[PDB]
Amino acid sequence: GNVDLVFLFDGSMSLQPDEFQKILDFMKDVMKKLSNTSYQFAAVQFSTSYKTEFDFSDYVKWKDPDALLKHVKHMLLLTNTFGAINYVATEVFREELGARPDATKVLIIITDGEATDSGNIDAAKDIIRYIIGIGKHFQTKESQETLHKFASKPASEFVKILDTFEKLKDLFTELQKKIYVI
Amino acid sequence: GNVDLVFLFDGSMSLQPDEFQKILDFMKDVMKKLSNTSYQFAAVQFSTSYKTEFDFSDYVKWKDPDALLKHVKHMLLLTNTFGAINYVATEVFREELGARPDATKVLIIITDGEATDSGNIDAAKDIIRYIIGIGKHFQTKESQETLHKFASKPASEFVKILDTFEKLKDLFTELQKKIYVI
Ligand SMILES: O=C(/C=C/c1ccc(Sc2ccccc2OC[C@H]2CC[C@@H](C(=O)O)CC2)c(C(F)(F)F)c1C(F)(F)F)N1CCOCC1
Ligand SMILES: O=C(/C=C/c1ccc(Sc2ccccc2OC[C@H]2CC[C@@H](C(=O)O)CC2)c(C(F)(F)F)c1C(F)(F)F)N1CCOCC1
Repeated sequence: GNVDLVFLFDGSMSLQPDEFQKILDFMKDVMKKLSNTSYQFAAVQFSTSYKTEFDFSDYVKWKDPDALLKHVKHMLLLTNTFGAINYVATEVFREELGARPDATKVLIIITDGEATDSGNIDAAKDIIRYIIGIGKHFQTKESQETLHKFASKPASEFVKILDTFEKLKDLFTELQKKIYVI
Repeated sequence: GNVDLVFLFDGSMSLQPDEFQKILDFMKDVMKKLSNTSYQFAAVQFSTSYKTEFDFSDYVKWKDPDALLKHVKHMLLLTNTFGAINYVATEVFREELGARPDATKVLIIITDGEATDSGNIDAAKDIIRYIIGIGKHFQTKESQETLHKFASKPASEFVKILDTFEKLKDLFTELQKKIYVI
């Protein structure tokens, strides 16, 4: 039925300007494609700290991804993935910020680095979690494995390793082939 | 996996010019929303006779509903629904027209009247059939019932009756809420 979806995007220092924008363009592509549906969106940038760039209430008032993401500034710091998953779950998935109690919860994590913090993601056990690991930092099997503990299972379904930020376009192509009425 | 979908739309004399236009506009609204997906479309006008206005191969090459339908002329005759469905099954879902033999076949039938011919639609048994009945001709339970034999079962899932042609907007709104990735 209803799907409240949060994009949790990396704003670490490793990300070049163009790579950071390709993340934004990807999220905007998706949101545009799925306007006027049972989907509701929010977005949070995570580096060292966390910022709700816009929440569910904001999406419903605007329904305009371009406008909604126009204040994003690249944090340019670390990659605190654990703290960021917990921040989404405790501070973003809230009825007080437009979330629908009924809805299927989905989290899309987009990163170019291994996490710099630690802990657990117990607060997010009730959320379907996908993670996109992009670039050279994820060349090895071991690097790719570290990303599993953040995502739902199996990794074959919920973990996607992309070789470049151009490949975000290919992923948008792939997903659209999975868009169906019903 | 792939979905091959035909719009089989009514061009009977009973349709006023604006009503005919609104069917054309509904079809374009749907296709535009499902662009760049696993859906490929064909459109076929039926009254007394039948015409393929564009085929699947036209859609793949142009991906432009506006242009693909720009040359439709309202037939202004009868409503031979039986022969029309039969024309779709045997003449439209063909490699020659860009049909993928392995795909899921969908037929959307849009009509404002009861069928003027008879016979059977046994040739369309492999096709998932939806029928939209529009207007005052479908005021009675009885008249809406006459459409059941053309649609997949049950009628509650595959038959929709609309009071007016303006209500095509409302069906467009409803259907988009049923759009999902997966
Ligand atoms: O809405 C979704 C998921 C959407 C979704 C999922 C992943 C993703 S991205 C993703 C991340 C990790 C692995 C795969 C992924 O997608 C592969 C494609 C093709 C395969 C599909 C599948 O595994 O069924 C997924 C898409 C997205 C995204 F990113 F587009 F935004 C989206 C988004 F675009 F929609 F948001 N549902 C419904 C609830 O159940 C889960 C799927
Ligand atoms: O692609 C489709 C059907 C789409 C489709 C279906 C009906 C319809 S129109 C329709 C006609 C008769 C009854 C209902 C109908 O829609 C209810 C909505 C909401 C309920 C949904 C559901 O019961 O799953 C269907 C849509 C359409 C249409 F018209 F938009 F073009 C479309 C179209 F827009 F997509 F083409 N699939 C996926 C494969 O399995 C069959 C359904």
